Amino acid sequence: LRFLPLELSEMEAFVNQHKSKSIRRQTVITTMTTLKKNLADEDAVSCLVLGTENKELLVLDPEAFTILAKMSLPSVPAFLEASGQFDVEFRLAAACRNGSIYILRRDSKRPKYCIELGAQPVGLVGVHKVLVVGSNQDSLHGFTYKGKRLWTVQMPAAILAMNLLEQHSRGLQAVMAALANEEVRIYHDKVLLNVIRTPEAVTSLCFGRYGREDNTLIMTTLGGGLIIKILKLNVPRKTRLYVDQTLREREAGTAMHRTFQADLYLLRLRAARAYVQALESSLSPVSREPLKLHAVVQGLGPTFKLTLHLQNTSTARPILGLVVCFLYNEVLYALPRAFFKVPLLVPGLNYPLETFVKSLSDKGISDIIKVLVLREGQSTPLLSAHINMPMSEGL
Amino acid sequence: IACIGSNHFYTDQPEVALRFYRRLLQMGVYNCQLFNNLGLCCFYAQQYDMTLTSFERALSLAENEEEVADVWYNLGHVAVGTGDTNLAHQCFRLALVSNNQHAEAYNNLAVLEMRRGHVEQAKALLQTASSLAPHMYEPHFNFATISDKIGDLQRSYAAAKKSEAAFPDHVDTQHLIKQLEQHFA
Amino acid sequence: LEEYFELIDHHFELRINGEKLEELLSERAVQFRAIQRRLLTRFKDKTPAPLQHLDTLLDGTYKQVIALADAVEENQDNLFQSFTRLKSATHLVILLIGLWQKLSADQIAILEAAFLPLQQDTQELGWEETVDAALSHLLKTCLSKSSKEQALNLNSQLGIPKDTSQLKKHITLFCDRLAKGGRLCLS
Amino acid sequence: ILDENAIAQVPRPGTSLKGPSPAVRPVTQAGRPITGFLRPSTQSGRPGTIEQAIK
Amino acid sequence: LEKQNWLIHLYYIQKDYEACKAVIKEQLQETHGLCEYAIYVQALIFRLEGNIQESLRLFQMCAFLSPQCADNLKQVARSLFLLGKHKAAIEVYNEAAKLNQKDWEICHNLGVCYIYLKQFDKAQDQLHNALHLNRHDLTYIMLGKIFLLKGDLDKAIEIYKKAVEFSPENTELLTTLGLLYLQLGIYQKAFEHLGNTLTYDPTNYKAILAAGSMMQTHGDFDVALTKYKVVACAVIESPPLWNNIGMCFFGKKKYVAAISCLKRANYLAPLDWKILYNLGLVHLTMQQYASAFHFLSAAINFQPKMGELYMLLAVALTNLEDSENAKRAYEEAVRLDKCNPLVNLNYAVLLYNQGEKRDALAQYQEMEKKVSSSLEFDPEMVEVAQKL
Amino acid sequence: MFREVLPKQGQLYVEDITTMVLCKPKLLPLKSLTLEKLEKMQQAAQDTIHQQ
Repeated sequence: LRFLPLELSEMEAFVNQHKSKSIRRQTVITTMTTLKKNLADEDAVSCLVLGTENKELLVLDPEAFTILAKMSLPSVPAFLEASGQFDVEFRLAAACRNGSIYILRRDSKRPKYCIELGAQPVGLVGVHKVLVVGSNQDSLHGFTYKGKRLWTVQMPAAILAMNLLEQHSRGLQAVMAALANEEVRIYHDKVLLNVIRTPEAVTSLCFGRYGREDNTLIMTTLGGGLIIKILKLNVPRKTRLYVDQTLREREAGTAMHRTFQADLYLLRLRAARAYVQALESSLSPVSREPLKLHAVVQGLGPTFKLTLHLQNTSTARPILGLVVCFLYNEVLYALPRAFFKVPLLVPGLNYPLETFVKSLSDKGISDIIKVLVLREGQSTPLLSAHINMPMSEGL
Repeated sequence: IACIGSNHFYTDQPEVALRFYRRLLQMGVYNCQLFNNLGLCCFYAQQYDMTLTSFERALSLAENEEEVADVWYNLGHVAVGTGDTNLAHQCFRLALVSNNQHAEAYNNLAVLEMRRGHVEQAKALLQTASSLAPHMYEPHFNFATISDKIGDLQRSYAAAKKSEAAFPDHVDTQHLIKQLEQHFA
Repeated sequence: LEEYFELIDHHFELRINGEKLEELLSERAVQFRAIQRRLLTRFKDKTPAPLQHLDTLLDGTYKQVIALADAVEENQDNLFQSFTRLKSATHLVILLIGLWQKLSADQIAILEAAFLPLQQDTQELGWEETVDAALSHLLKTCLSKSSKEQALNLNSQLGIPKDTSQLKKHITLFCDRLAKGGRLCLS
Repeated sequence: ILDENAIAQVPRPGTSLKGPSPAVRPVTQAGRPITGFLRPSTQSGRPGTIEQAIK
Repeated sequence: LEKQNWLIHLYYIQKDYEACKAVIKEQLQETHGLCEYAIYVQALIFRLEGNIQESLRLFQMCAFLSPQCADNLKQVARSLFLLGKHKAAIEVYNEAAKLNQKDWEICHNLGVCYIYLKQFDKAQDQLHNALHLNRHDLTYIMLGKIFLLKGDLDKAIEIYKKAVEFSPENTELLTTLGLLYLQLGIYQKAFEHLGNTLTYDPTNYKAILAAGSMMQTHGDFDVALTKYKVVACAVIESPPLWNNIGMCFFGKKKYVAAISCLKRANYLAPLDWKILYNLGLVHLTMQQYASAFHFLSAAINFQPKMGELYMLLAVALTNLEDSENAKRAYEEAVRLDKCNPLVNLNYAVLLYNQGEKRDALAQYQEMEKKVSSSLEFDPEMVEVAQKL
Repeated sequence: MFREVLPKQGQLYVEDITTMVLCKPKLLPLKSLTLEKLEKMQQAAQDTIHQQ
């Protein structure tokens, strides 16, 4: 609907002609690998490794276009989707977003999925006999088709795109690598070559030497440069105190039981007493009729910021008519608005309702301040809170 | 004596700590802290005869509103160790009534609420606890757990990550974070 | 619904200007503190040394801080005036909605609670977020039947927005879904 | 915060002032388990900024 | 509109999220929007971080750009489902399905949503569909969860067996099927599947726990103790592990070293009735009778509809100079117990020791109606018989 | 002369279920002598201020 030259607002928004729509398609096919030597027929090259960004590792049939098996071993997005499963009997290799590398072979063959990494393996690299992958945490990645990481770590930093030059099934020539800080890291079969400080690197390059160069001569840069350079347990212990205590318990268990039950009865009595007294004075900042309030004081100096965090705690029911009233000592603290309505409390949101307390006493005097939250048709506070105002540190 | 006694209590040796604190009792020390400590030690060292009278002397000796709240908190711990979650409910609510900014009381009362079934009450109380004391790990972990139980994996992640920030060598927090990061892909 | 939105936008422009002024005052205060610590270090030291015009940088930063403080004061006063005028406007709008449809006393009380939440803005709760949460909830539990919209558009938070378009959309949608025959409730 | 006197800014862990896990022992800060015998010289951790110390 | 679509995918694919974001921002600044893949990948990156709000917003924008795309609607419904809203997630998955009727993800997600909505018929049918389109492990797990929540393991054993039949390397499936075998009488195939799990993962805590439990059940406490030593350091503070270790140490007559572990586990979970019951039982065996009552009363207050709890509380009350409370506790137990003759035999012993000998015969007949392995409950069976 | 028989087998957990954890019992830390003296000297000034 929009031309390349044109922009949204009058070129992708001038669809008063048609404004038609359509349906979906396939995705960005972020791989390509094809079992060759049948391209003269182009149909018995049935491998079409399309690792799409809809996470499917789709393989449409080559020259038949059936895609009978569209199964993907990715289980997630593919970091190293291609250049992976070259078995000579065509066992495809796929890389998971999680970093776990799968071994999904031809027509989604079932093979153990190797998790051969600690970090994310986003560095898969072909080696001319096996499928080279790069360890995420600055570790060289070496591996064969049966899980076993053949190689030990060989890279100081995070590589980005490996390759390999020319040698046989039993063989490997110069197998280079990228770096995160982009240093060329040519690796000899028997030794390392270099570590540079140049601009950035790629996902894929190619040793396209016409005249027998070992080097790739392919360049990728933030700036888009196209390079061609060719350089038993902890079970506790018990002392005499424990055995003496257990002996006392074994010889005087009845008295302990009786006196602990008496103490528990008295404790229930006193706890019920204090709970009833609190209900009377309505001093609980947590108390059908769901609410929860607590007051925080901030700041030294003669002026303190007093923020009441109030919250409706119910499934879905707002509280319309409520109001807050402060009780202070009018000779020590100067509250501008000692009484104010509260907004409609939506269930689940903490409303901070703040005020500015100010100490008036020239001498340091710390006095309590009460807060009462109550309905507008009732006179008994719905709930209350207390705050010990700190010292003034005045002038 | 106090330091070695505390260390003896917390490394699952409450009888040696009870001895170390009975020593201070023998030397005329008469506080609210000492008697609450003696109560914790007596209960956890399994001496049920001298347990609650120590908490009573503590509540008697408390010259504050935070000391009273801590004694009621510990009495609620005694109660929940005895069972009878209603008594512990009352003790935690009284700890709140005494000291409004008592985050452990909020967390434990929310645990008991979710034990009863009231999920929204528990969520609000755990939010209050984690707002008062961010350095604690239990309110964050419990909030993340209940969220993940109902859903809301965003809140579960934001809470489990703060749990890992509070107690970075936890175990259940790690499993929670792994499950969450797995759900995100 | 159109001469009412301009007052809301004026209020929110003043709020955004205040937040910008405050985040600038933060940087000015940090500069002043850094230069003050440098000067204190030069003071505690025994050996004499050129001040290297550190006092001049301190004076400049102090002038900047005083200017920004006066600017924040004037912005607070302007914001308060705008809030009072907005309170009058929303009073009139609730009146005209309670007359434009035969609204009883209950729904008028619900509207007065949702639209008239506070008499002073603060650096943690303002009129916009509060009335937006209240209206989103009132449309969520009463005036909506599609869950897709209930979860996509009708959500409520208490953080200062970056634009007033959601609030205005919700107010127009409220008047609309009242026009079709909707009615308010609580449960 | 506003007074710096320590020579080393990032000294070796184990030579500067600036056990049971939080699953057993209650805590006061990110670490620093609760102590016995409060004394008026206890610092028990330190804030990072004036704002954090105030709030 | 999408000049550099691939580079962004390759940067996001390699878990960069830093250069990918810069390229996204550059592309969007150049194209003034309408890219549909600088917004999509950016929202996926947001979702990878904790944030699931900006991800939802940007997936909304991607759906607005391509109104007739099923994947964008799927992603928006998924961003909803990552929050608590499942009804809206269902109503967006429905639209995502009326544009594509051939994918398993919509059906699996509708199943897991209807699961959170307690609609089990629709969830069950949707997950059956999700299997028929493309069988996945998570669909099997959710179906097993449905059949466990709704009904019985008789419906879950078939599903879990069919699931482990293919792709048998998933530890979750093996371990859950082994657990469900434990839940029933079979102890052999449970051991088979738990060992199958342990071959793959030797240090699997969720499987080591159940294996050690099964071992403890059939004696041989040292093998379970070694199993627990395997995982002790991985989970150093976990109430179930220490409870099982305390029962190990209580098996081989190490009563003090069992009280230690059980009290440690009780401190780390004061609301767990199993540890309270175990503490009560061990303090009964240790003949303390003052603590036993306390812990058994706690475990009663935590799970009151049990028969053995009241039996042990009555045995603690018989030695605490309180026989009337023991009478009423035994009455509670015999009313609340169905298939344990130990309660009846102990109440018969209490009665016969009270000098009655009348209702002791009633409790003996109740026991003999209930009935068989314990060595010491056999003798008292015959001694209270012949002496009555 | 019959002794009540006790079961020799306890209850064993067969799965770890995520349960909400409670905060832990709090040993009230003791005070020094200087701290008590400072608090009492701080409150005595308040008392004399109120008693004038």
